[PDB]
Amino acid sequence: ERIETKILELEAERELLNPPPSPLDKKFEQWEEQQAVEATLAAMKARRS
Amino acid sequence: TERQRDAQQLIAQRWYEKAQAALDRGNEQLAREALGQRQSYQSHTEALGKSLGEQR
Amino acid sequence: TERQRDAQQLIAQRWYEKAQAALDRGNEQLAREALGQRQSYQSHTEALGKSLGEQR
Amino acid sequence: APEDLLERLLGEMELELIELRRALAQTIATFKS
Amino acid sequence: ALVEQVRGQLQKLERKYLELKSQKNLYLARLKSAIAAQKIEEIAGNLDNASASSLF
Amino acid sequence: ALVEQVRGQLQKLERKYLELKSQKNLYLARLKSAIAAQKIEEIAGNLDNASASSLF
Repeated sequence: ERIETKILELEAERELLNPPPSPLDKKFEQWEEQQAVEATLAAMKARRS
Repeated sequence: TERQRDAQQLIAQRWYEKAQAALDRGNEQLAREALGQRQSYQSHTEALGKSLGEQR
Repeated sequence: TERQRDAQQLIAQRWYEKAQAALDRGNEQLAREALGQRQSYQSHTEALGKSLGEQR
Repeated sequence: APEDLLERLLGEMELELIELRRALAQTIATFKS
Repeated sequence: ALVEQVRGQLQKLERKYLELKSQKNLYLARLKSAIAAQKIEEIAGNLDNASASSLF
Repeated sequence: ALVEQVRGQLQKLERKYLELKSQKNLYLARLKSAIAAQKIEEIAGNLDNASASSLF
């Protein structure tokens, strides 16, 4: 318990010193990532067909 | 820096060149995953190319 | 001071350049939120530009 | 000379910022527990 | 009866003791946050406040 | 009865002793991992962080 508490202390600092990207960016990249694969793959299915 | 950019695109190129056969024969699922791996290298490739130009 | 102003507009420019695709395909809601984020950088950009001129 | 105060005051502010910086993690630490 | 009832007191008391300890740090952390934040704005008021800004 | 019961205590106690030893290294390893990872990002924050990057 006392040891594991210190683990959280170090863990809590990383997010503070390295603020996690907001949940905004996650959906945009995921939203964009599907188009990146699909748009690129759209050519894949088109170039071969 | 120039060499690394060329090497990274080749890795994606091999995946892309390989992906041609993976998509071939109708086995789309193999191609689906393969291109997803490529995007990781593509993002790195773009960053270096911008760095090369400004260094000029 | 000049460098910071250029950097901030680029951040908004990437959002604006990205916002072109976000608004694309009819997904307005994504564009709606994106431009709201831009205004925060736009306000900062204007303040610096005024500071640059007076410093001249 | 007020000029030296300007630099010194911010230095004291920086210590408080890190002091507050560390304090926030403590609140986060107990939250996880 | 005495040994049973006395244990119940100890059993109940120990649970309360750790409960207070949990709130001990919570209130201490909040106090420090305000204490640190209390002075910084005071310096800004003594530094930037247009009334008698030592800075400008 | 005394020799039988006392052995049971020893039989049970020994099993617990090694059980704690198994978790001894597990928690020690995790602590070291965070400790090593704690400083490296602090250097990066002191080195790269755009606020007061000593590097750039």
